[PDB]
Amino acid sequence: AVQQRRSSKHRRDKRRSHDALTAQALSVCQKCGKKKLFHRVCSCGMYGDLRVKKAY
Amino acid sequence: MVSFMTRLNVADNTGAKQVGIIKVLGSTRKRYAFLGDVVVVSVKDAIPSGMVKKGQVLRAVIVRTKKGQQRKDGTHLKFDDNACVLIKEDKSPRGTRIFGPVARELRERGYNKILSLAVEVV
Amino acid sequence: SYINKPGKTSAWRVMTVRQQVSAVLAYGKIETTLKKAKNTQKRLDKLITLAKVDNFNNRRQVKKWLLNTNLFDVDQLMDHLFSKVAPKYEKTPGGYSRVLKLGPRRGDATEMAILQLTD
Amino acid sequence: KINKQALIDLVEQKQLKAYVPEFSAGDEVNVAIKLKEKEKVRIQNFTGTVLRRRGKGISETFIVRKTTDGIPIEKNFQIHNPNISIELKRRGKVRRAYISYMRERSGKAAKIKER
Amino acid sequence: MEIRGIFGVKVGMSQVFTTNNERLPITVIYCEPNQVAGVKTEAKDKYSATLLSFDTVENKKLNKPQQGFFEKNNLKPTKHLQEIRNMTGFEMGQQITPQNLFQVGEYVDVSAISKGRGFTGAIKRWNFKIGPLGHGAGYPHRFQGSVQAGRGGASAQRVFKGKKMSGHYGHEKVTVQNLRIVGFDEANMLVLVSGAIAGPEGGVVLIRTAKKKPGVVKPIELAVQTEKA
RNA sequence: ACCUCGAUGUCGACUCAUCUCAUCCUCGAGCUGAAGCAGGUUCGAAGGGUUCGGCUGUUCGCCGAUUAAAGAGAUACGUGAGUUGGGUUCAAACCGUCGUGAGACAGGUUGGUCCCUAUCUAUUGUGCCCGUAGGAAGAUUGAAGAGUGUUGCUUCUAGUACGAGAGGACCGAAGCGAGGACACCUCUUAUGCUCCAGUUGUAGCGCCAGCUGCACCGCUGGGUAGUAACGUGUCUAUUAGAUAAACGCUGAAAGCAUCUAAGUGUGAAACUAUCUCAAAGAUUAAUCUUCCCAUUUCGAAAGUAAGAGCCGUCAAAGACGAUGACGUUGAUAGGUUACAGGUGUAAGCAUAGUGAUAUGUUGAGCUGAGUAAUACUAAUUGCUCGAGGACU
RNA sequence: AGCGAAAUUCCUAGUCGGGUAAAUUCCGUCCCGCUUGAAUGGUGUAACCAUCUCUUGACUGUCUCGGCUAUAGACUCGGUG
RNA sequence: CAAGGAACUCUGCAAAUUAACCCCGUAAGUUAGCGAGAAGGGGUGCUUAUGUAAAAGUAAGCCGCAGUGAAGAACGAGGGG
Ligand SMILES: [K+]
Ligand SMILES: [Mg+2]
Ligand SMILES: [Mg+2]
Ligand SMILES: [Mg+2]
Ligand SMILES: [Mg+2]
Ligand SMILES: [Mg+2]
Ligand SMILES: [Zn+2]
Repeated sequence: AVQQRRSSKHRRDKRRSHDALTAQALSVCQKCGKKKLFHRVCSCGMYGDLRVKKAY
Repeated sequence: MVSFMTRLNVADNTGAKQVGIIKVLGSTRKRYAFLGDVVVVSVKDAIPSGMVKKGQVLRAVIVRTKKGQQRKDGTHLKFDDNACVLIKEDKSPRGTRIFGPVARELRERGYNKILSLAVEVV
Repeated sequence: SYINKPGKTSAWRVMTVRQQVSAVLAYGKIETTLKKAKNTQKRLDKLITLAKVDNFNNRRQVKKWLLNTNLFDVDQLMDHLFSKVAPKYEKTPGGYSRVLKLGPRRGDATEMAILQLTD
Repeated sequence: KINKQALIDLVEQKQLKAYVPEFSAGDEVNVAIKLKEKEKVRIQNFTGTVLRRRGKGISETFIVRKTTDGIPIEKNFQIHNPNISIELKRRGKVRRAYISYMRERSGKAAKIKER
Repeated sequence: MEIRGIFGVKVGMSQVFTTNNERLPITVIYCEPNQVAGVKTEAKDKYSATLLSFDTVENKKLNKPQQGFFEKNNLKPTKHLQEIRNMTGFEMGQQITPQNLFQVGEYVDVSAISKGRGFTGAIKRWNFKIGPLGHGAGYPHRFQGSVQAGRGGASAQRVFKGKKMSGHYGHEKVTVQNLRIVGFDEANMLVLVSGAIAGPEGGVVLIRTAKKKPGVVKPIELAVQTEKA
């Protein structure tokens, strides 16, 4: 099944309205400073005041 | 659930060893006969000294079913082979003697004759 | 379509569980996918709880799961478990392990998670 | 507020029988039935071997398989049912909990009794 | 009319034996006493109804406008509020129990949010039939039939509004009428209904007086045992 | 022979139906060469229902057995971007017949490739944004709508009325069903791949026993939760208004007769409601209740102590989003503990036995999701959006 | 001669018998063979056939009538496109 | 995948049953070779002793729902062109 008429530059742009991205939530790890995405462990390897990994 | 074209044993003395359902009676698309439903059948094997020859269309009352059915009281009566007795036009069997047990659920529909001739009702 | 890979058959899932529990007991940390980690945790906990009594029946029942690793072989890993890992946890009711979420992977944007176990 | 679903079990204690003898799969019991057409309740006895003993409360059920004139009938009763009474005669040896293989085992297939 | 109603949570299903030599399946419904939270009168609000609050909860786990409504109206806080049309014989601030509404063996109807069955296809949804599988009947053989209405501009040239195709099924309200009530239990604030009640084990279940048979009652007793040894 | 040959796919079946009435049944009424039963025909009525099979490529048909009945038609003689290819009609082959011949024949026969990942519209579901002139949470009315509507058999009324006699009811009540629909899983059943037991083979854990992979999950017997039905409950009633055909009461014009002109009625499965569902995006934007908020120093930009979102744990939900519960003041998932249900007497030990193995410890051990407690692990010592009601 | 509604027969779904509850197909049979027919062979024939055609036992999800499970897709996220 | 078991259908297309080895028994018809693996049935596991030179077999005993325990092994009869 093919298009019978080309979908113009107007209909296409409207479809992509819902394609925009979301800014993912960001938290600031305590025990160092940086913006780790929230509910993860930052590159410190420290999650909260507990150690779960190596230096970076 | 005895269905259309279901060969079911005969449990009387009319010499109709094998009989095949031909049209489950009672309303449109009945498509299933439980205990006590009168069906119309056709004999496909007999014995020479028998009052029904091969090919006659007759009517039958089913007594034993393999699927069985849930009774009102909660007991669930289930047999192992399907049986039918051959009736003649009001309630009365064409056979003098009935073989094997017979399910009670014929009692209220009628066929007080068929239950009486039975060895033992269940 | 027709010819297709065997895929995640139930045997694949259970064998992955066995390999990962062997790996986590051997070293003490795993860096895997989150949604395999939440599934490994259950079997991990069940083993460690089944392993606090040390009769030979428990040895048989745990032999059904473990696999040998580069650090420890299976009959070495059993001794390593029952000597130091299992008795360490003998007083904790449940909660033998943790699964914490790492950053998304560059290859697939999967949710890497670390599985470990500490008192 | 909060539920236990031991309430389901609680309401069923309103009708549970007191004795309810215990019998495993392969046992030979007589289950006496009360029947009431109009009056003078007749007791039809129905003896036979048991097959299955499923049940989880007020809904314990059991299968009884009898043979009349070479024709076998299996009948399923509800244990905690008024209008049914159960007596145990012989207790049989068995390795299974639902002996379905008796649907195709004719005469000379009888459980050895238990000591 | 004088419609009577009550709410509960469906706790599960079992069976119980009665006189008349009959086995009766049962649903068990936990009914905490409710509380009228508003009464609508015919003249004042153009209709009549009674607003019932139920599933009592701690004040903390409750939104602020609702807890303010409850404190101002002198009630116990409740998670749920819903109302029944044409309930009249009641006043404000009163506790209502099922024992005070329904006879021992009379006829009710039950509404409940059904069991969400997922995005399901036409043949399970609309009881349609399945194209034959023998004789090699081509790979789309589980479909909604032909949706045709007319070919060519004269005839129909479209699909009819309100067709029958696949979609969402379950998690929608349904009601079973003329289901009798067997018995009660004041100790557990619990009620027994005949038949099978829509909704999952643990949902919310509304009972109203059946419209088909409003006052009709036919008593049904129980089957106390007399076999002990 | 007017569009279509720079292609509008053609018979029949399957699936799905939809619509018309000139009606097959169900319903109401008249006339009868209508005693009763059963009919014959005409009037109104399209709400619903309107079989299964043999033979045939079949429609059509003939025939069997049913049923209340087995309607006539339309929709590109509906429906191949849904299915099939049996038939017609490609090439191969053959009999009959025609032709000297190549070959031909709505004459027959055997065999013979049916493509498409949907852009718009339509439609079924489910959402995002915005609006509804403060902002949010809840509860409502219901304009405009959708869905369902079929019916028999038995008993009594009563062998009463009717009739000579066979035979035999209207009106009405009760019971049991068939088909169709809505849910549910206590019972019966099918399933049920991280459940239980038996069990073959080979290779491994060094050996025995005991286990693991592999073979349709290796095979077989059971099966929790879930999911469905062949299963079990409920429904397919009832009442009211306005009516068509028909019947009228009074009653004239046309001193009588006359259902109509005024007035006043009876009346059907149709119709409008009653019943089930959904519904204020009904921009004609409704109603009620509660909650929160009034500044700034020159329209700004400050932007809630009410709430919503991101994020995490999730299932009563689930295609993704959405719905719904919970986020340390916590029982949302996982784990642990106790239990249910399911399997059905573990492994090891001792006795008998030459041995397979039986017997006692032992209704034992095991157990995915089930029930309920239990903060041990994971739901962070975070982020954003957002109020001053503009005028009559 | 033989054979004959046939791979040949239009009327023809010929008649009759069997099968079948029911049989435009099937087996046998009669013959106004529209136009059968003797090396473009006729008539029989055991074995054989990925051949055709019909009846039948067992057999089964072909079907009354539809259900459940597991995978790979499908659907969602990241990458190429 | 219960009950039914070819009713769907153009046709039993597809799918299903039998399945190796060992022991009985095996019709009509015919070119007298075949038909025929015809049809139709039974046994199969482990232990002990006997078995012969190994083994098949034999008798007794034991377990299971079932013993080429899984996989890989013919479905068949009758008439016609
Ligand atoms: K053309
Ligand atoms: Mg064009
Ligand atoms: Mg997009
Ligand atoms: Mg194809
Ligand atoms: Mg196609
Ligand atoms: Mg992508
Ligand atoms: Zn840091």
